Amino acid sequence: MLRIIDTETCGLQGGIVEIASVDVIDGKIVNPMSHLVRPDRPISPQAMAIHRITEAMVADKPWIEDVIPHYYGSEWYVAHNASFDRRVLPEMPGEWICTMKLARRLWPGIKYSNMALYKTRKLNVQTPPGLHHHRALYDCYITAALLIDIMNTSGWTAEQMADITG
Amino acid sequence: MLRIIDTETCGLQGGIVEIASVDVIDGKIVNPMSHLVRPDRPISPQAMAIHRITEAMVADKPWIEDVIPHYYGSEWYVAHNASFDRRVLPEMPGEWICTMKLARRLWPGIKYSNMALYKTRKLNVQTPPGLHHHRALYDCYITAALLIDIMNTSGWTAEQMADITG
DNA sequence: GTCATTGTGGATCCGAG
DNA sequence: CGGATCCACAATGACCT
Ligand code: NA
Ligand code: NA
Ligand code: NA
Ligand code: NA
Repeated sequence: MLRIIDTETCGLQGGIVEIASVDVIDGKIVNPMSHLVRPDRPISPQAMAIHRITEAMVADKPWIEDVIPHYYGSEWYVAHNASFDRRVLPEMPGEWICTMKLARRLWPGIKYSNMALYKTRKLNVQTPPGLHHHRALYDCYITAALLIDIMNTSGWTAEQMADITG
Repeated sequence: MLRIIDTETCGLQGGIVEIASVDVIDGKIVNPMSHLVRPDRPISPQAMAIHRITEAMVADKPWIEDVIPHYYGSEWYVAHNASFDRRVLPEMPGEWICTMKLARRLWPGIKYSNMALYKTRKLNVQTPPGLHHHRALYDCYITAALLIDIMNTSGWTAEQMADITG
């Protein structure tokens, strides 16, 4: 089981306004989870233009510390550019896999943003209702679909993928 | 017809103690020739350990200029590291070909001494008894074998081989 | 001195919100 | 920011006796 994680933030230095995950088990996506989160700092307008989470949407929400333990319980955490989520999140109990590194290694010279990959790989995942690109749970479904594609294409195991991730 | 030339010397600066040649015609080695030569300087102990030619062996022999015209009569002069032989010999009336440059171009990262190439390429020619490796005529057979093998592998013409050489 | 191989500083572009 | 990826180069060595 691989747990795909995504985090929307106040900006590139961090502060968490949303987190979400799905699990990939036997080529299927299951066990969706998301929380809006009260950040440790103001949301920047540049970040707010991307994820469209306003201060009022998160004003009364739990802190990241309060919410992060619900995401414990996996050996493998997967993120698109996992470097980023690993930095901005509290320490996680597992090992990280980066689908960005994987994509670049599997298709040399491919464009390697999350949505560019999804578009070029012609993926089709059923996304959850009432969300959009750059809402955490939505992007989890994109990245999970990407990870499933990577695994079928390559035949890489969780271990090989962690090794490639470095 | 290509003429393989080898020289034994007093050391890396020159001084000629032996010269030898064979011709390669239609993939056959013919017309062996060799002269012991009186050098224009002392034979270094380092050189003597390689070729085993002594002062007493060369004391009454002709100078290199006396002997060198016997090796006229070819359009092509082949040597392994031809730069060396060209530097230490008087001027020759043809174009030079280096089997060492050719081998490195053909088989990069291979060890590229005369006898390493001969071994790695699994070559076998009739060699002349009475001599040993590092006598001039002996090493001529080794180099001629290498040349023939370079020619079959590569399909390069004499002119092309001379162009690669410089 | 040539040349395949090894190494490096630097410039540049990239992902993540 | 934390990385890749080229790129313009220098250094290494073998090679020849
Ligand atoms: Na993300
Ligand atoms: Na996202
Ligand atoms: Na020689
Ligand atoms: Na020799």
